[PDB]
Amino acid sequence: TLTEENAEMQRKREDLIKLNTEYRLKLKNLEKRLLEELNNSKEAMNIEKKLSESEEFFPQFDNLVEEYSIIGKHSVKIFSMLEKFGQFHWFYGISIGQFLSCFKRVFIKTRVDEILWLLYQEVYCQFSTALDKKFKMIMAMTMFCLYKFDIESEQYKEAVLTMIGVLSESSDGVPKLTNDDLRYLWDYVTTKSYISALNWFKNEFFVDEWNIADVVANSENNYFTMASERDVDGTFKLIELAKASKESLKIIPLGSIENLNYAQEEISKSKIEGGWILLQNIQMSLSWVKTYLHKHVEEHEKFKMFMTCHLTGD
Repeated sequence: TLTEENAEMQRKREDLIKLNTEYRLKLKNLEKRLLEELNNSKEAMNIEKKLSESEEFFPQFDNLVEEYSIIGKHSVKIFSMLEKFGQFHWFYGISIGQFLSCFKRVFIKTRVDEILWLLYQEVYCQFSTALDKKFKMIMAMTMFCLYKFDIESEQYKEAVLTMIGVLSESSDGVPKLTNDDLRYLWDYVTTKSYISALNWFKNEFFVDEWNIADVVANSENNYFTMASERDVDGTFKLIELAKASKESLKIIPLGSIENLNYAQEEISKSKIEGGWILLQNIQMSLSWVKTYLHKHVEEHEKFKMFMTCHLTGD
């Protein structure tokens, strides 16, 4: 935030660095001049004045770091339950440098309210494409709670908690409502269409939901992991997407050693000259993948490569 969000913060940081360098250079020049004068027996004032002028920056820095603290607490909570989903299942891992990159993208894409809303929407659309639908709406309602319970009063919070409780069959009670929305919410929960209530909360807050094409388009990497349950398969959907993307997607199911060698040759060719390779059901030769693909991973453009795994698998 200090580096990029405000040009004043970075310009005073650079000014402090330049003032320190100028003071050191002036001290060295004064020492050399004193040695020369002893052997033979303006700039320092300007540097001192510049240092004294730049010393009037601590209250400004304190104000800037204080004004951006609630967003920091929100980010800590966001990372908290993002990492907590990594413990519920073995398929919801969340990185750290990826979070740094997505914050940089938020900077690239009431100033405080606007920037926190932008962070919420962009981090949600970049980090919620790695969950199944029920856990996606769990993320939706948790993030909606962290937004609303901090930007709204606590009577609205109590109303939301008692609506979640009657949704969870934990309690029954009339909420202390305070418009045209919660009346429709009570109409839905009296109609008992629960997924309609969840979709109504979503449409009440969420305005955009990234699809598969956008999430595979908004990336500069060449390695992608594709996951689906055993009752679903986006392989032919990926063929249709690649046809829309005018890319040659060459599906290779794993299997016998000849199939593994063919897949290795094809991905070598696709790294050499480009192309799209969809390794169907990479759980097939799990150890072969875990050795060969890991060794290959650990630079040609217009090359994307996908995995394929299953939820109830290895």
